[PDB]
Amino acid sequence: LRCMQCKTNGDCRVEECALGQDLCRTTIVRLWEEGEELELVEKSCTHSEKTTGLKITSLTEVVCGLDLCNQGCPGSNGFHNNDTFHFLKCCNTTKCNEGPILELENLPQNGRQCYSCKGNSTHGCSSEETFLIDCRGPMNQCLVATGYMVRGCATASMCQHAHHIDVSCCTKSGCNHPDLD
Amino acid sequence: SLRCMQCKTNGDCRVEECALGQDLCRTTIVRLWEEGEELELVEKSCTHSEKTNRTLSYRTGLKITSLTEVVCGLDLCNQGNSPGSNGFHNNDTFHFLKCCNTTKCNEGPILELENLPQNGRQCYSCKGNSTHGCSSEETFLIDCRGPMNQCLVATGTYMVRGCATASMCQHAHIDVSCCTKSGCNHPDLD
Ligand SMILES: *[C@@H]1O[C@H](CO)[C@@H](O)[C@H](O)[C@H]1NC(C)=O
Ligand SMILES: *[C@@H]1O[C@H](CO)[C@@H](O)[C@H](O)[C@H]1NC(C)=O
Ligand SMILES: *[C@@H]1O[C@H](CO)[C@@H](O)[C@H](O)[C@H]1NC(C)=O
Repeated sequence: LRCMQCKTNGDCRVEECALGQDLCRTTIVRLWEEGEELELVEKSCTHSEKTTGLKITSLTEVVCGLDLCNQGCPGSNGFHNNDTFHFLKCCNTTKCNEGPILELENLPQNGRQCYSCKGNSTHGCSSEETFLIDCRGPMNQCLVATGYMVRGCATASMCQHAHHIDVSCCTKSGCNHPDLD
Repeated sequence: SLRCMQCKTNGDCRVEECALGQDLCRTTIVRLWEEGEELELVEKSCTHSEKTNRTLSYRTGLKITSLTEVVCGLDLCNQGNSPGSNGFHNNDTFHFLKCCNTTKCNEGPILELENLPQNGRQCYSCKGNSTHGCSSEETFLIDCRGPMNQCLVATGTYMVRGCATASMCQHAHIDVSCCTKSGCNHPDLD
């Protein structure tokens, strides 16, 4: 028996089916969501045989203001600083949250304010380069991490272990002031 | 200031406060028709008419695709871990690599090993190591398929034999030797 074996962007063949493959199949998968319509059609040989993972998505964003400066589980946790933003979402595929992740500049701010800095203790996260920022979105705790030092806004999910490479979190505005670590 | 519907594919569909300089709302519909594929994307956003040519024009990259395939005949043996094209296809494993300039690109497919036709050449096959994996008890003759019509040997400071495309044979160097007539990569011919 010979069937059309054709994927989109795969090998499209006239195929001699294997012994025990007594059927030709054509399948049409259609998908409708907001601002997307997709139709795939595959053909192949098949046989009547009688007889769950997790998804992880991550956004990382860096902003800058100078000229041409951009050149070169079931839970979510993010950290968003004032220069860089990192969010990580993880779901069980049976019941998954496909809601999008918004970049830093689109998150509404939450009212929290935290100090922000990056780099080594003495330079980069001195209290000369450390400045207060408004937190945005779900990152409503103030975070310090050291292992080098980073400060910013964080979600509670990112504060709960706090282990090496250690993190400290606190729930009140300004609480990550540099000589309070 | 201006506010537009901002909607992406699989993304954040918002009502957006546009930037001061953004005087336009954009709606964009991209449609794609290929053999056995139809796609429609709709993205809405804020935009601005930027006048003449934007500074220091544009760029054009390279697209590179690689297929790697392993077969086995044993029971649940695929459990897990446990500007041109060149391929090598062995008897167990197949690796092909295609490279194109996006302006003139060959979107032709890469076919798995079992669907490529035999080309008539036959070469020896083994991988891994002299004592184990490329003994001449573990070295077998195989029919080559598709564009892989050369017999290849390679070794490094590990050894593999198989069928190879001329693209994979045109220089040595971790050393490679190729030959064009059947059986010529026999271990007693190195
Ligand atoms: C996902 O959730 C279902 C119940 O909702 C459970 O039976 C299944 O084992 C879960 N899978 C994973 C990978 O957590
Ligand atoms: C691609 O090829 C065209 C001519 O075929 C050439 O003008 C162009 O510069 C090439 N681009 C790259 C990135 O190689
Ligand atoms: C070949 O067998 C294993 C690798 O599969 C390795 O331990 C062994 O040392 C190799 N033989 C020689 C002579 O290196």
